[PDB]
Amino acid sequence: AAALAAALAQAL
Repeated sequence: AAALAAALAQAL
Protein backbone atom coordinates (compact mmCIF):
# COMPACT_ATOMS: atom_id res chain seq x y z
CA ALA A 1 0.00 0.00 0.00
CA ALA A 2 2.67 2.49 1.02
CA ALA A 3 4.83 1.84 -2.08
CA LEU A 4 1.83 2.63 -4.28
CA ALA A 5 0.91 5.70 -2.19
CA ALA A 6 4.38 7.13 -2.99
CA ALA A 7 4.33 6.19 -6.68
CA LEU A 8 1.13 8.15 -7.05
CA ALA A 9 2.37 11.12 -5.01
CA GLN A 10 4.98 11.55 -7.73
CA ALA A 11 2.14 12.85 -9.89
CA LEU A 12 2.68 16.15 -8.10
